[PDB]
Amino acid sequence: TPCGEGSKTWDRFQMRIPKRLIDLHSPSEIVKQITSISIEPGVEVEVTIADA
Amino acid sequence: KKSYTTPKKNKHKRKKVKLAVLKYYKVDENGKISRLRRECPSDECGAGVFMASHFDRHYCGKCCLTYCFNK
Amino acid sequence: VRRACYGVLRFIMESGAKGCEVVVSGKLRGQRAKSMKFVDGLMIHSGDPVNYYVDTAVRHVLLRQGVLGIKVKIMLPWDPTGKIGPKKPLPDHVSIVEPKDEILPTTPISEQK
RNA sequence: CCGCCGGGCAGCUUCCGGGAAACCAAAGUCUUUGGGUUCCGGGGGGAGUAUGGUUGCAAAGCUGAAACUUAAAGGAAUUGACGGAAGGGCACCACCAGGAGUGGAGCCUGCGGCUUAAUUUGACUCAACACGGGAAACCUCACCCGGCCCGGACACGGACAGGAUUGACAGAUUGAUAGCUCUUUCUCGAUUCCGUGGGUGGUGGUGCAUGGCCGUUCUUAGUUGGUGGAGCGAUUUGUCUGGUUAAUUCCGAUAACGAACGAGACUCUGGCAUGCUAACUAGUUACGCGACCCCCGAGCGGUCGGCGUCCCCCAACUUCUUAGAGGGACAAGUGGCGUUCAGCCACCCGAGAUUGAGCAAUAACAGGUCUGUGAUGCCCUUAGAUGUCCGGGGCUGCACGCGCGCUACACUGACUGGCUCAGCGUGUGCCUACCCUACGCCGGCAGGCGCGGGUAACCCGUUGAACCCCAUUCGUGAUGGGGAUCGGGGAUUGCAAUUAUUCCCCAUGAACGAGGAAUUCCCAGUAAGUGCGGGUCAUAAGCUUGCGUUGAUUAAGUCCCUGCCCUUUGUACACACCGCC
Ligand SMILES: [Mg+2]
Ligand SMILES: [Mg+2]
Ligand SMILES: [Mg+2]
Repeated sequence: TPCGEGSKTWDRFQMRIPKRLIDLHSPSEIVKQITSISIEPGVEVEVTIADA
Repeated sequence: KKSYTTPKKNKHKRKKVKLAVLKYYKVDENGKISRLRRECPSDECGAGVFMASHFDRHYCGKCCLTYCFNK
Repeated sequence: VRRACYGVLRFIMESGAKGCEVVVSGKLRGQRAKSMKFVDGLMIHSGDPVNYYVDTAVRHVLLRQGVLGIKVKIMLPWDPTGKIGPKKPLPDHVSIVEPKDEILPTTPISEQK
């Protein structure tokens, strides 16, 4: 309900967010190949350097 | 609702006075200007800044309108 | 209203729609509010299916009088051929591919290759 | 018994033909108008009245006006819709069988009222009442007692200079260091000011001027068309006697046949998956156990039981964790029952055909919403402004009334030791100034003061909880339950808490010993208790929405009340019985 009234019904607004992650060992080619390809839809990609 | 009676004391919207202001400038014989009365301490109001006699007030008007004292 | 929304409804079907509807709620040449609804073809009105099949769209319209609502609600026939239409089946709908061949009882015989 | 015949009482059936229609061998032969003849109606009432006449013992009978008023009254059939009609069917917003309560007390806050300057205000059965996310000091906020401020767009007019008054540091004041105003004047300097039209807002007005969004009739089974078939035609069948079904869902009888929306299918979810893909942002698992390792403990010692760690890892793995692909469960088998169809019931293997929501048609309703909307019609109002605010105040006020909550009434319990089991979340560093919190001291405590991790599956955080569970008091005393109302301190948030902000520490220490008339809630991991998150948050919840946790009794059917679906029927109702009269 906008405003007050009517028998009290609510909605149950949901958004999921699954995280995958993949470890690897490479140079600055294989990272910059594999990351820039396979992009496109609503997908965020992080790239950690090493360990921390 | 109510309809506003108003205690009969219809408050004044006031004019800031008319005033030509700059006639009182002592030109003693040839061209030279300086009278004396009370002064303000401000920077943009540099030394020339000038004061008064009212029912009390006195004010200084020269950091454009920034800075009137309390006298 | 009349000639216009038909002009729309005509179009959207002719374009290539499974079905469609238009609603023009609001005051309509009278101090009272009417609500008008001109409909055509097929339309599913429940399920998840609705979510990725109908193309709902509300828009107001502010006129020299007051305010109407448009509601266009088109049904997409990408069920036939999206290219791979998402799911394609409305889940109700099953397509049984037909016997095709299944010829010959005959006497036995053999062959070699 | 079987025929025929006349004239009698009657029946069915039909596209004669009639018939407004219902119907009618006759109401048939009627614009294709008249076989004979009798009576008799001309909108409704007034009125079958008044008056007159007559008959009668009289009730009364027969004959029988008008003024006036009146727009329909009426008839036949249609859908409605309601029956204190009838069959069928169904809902725990229904009942049964109960428990839990609720309705009683105190307290909370919701409204009503009174009171009050003000207690702004929307919301009025149900589908108004901890609802407007409505837990409000200040803001909120609109509202009152004031009081400031202008943020008067825009244009159109008016104002070159003896500078249009842009903008003014000590006092009179004022609340204010509001030049907002009463002299003084010292600068920006083309702004300014004053008209006119016109805006611009307005948590002003109107939700019967509207959009959207919502609520609901109503998670109830319903709704619709193409072609047929019926009706001159509105309409009607298809859309249904019965069995079935959560469900016009199905099969079948079947002037219908095959279709469409709703239901169903779907999505999310919730549970079987030593089956797969894996995972230092899970777990890890158990190792291998290589250890530290202290007798942590067993044991003379070998050896072992075990938390912790020393880990790391170039173990190994997914046994639980996680989340991807999968599978499965599908009335699937067998035995009843069943028109032996549609299915129903029981049992087998096993999750037995139903784990729980969201989505939800046609069509509605002055439901609610203009105060969620820079959605807004028109209206008001428009500078002294209902434009925006500062300060305060109110929204909290109190002889009464109702509404949702909590806590109790105690000993299956009360307070006194202790042991010890999560889940969904949540978190900083965020659109304008602001968290989550681990571990040190200090203090009783609120807390305080130290310091640490944390875009988080890492840090909080083996989320170390309450009931619960276990260890002692107490003895049925309004008692140690209960725990209101006040006395006094101390912290914290906040610029500020007076109008106890919130918290702590003291201190007082109430009614209630099971609730009068009523009435909602629901069947399985269900009611109840029980904390805990989230939402609300500077401060903060007795609010909701989720989450486990502990976990019952009982129905497993019926329509007995209330209310819903179809069918048949009646209906002077169609503002639909809360009607009409
Ligand atoms: Mg006749
Ligand atoms: Mg005739
Ligand atoms: Mg007449």
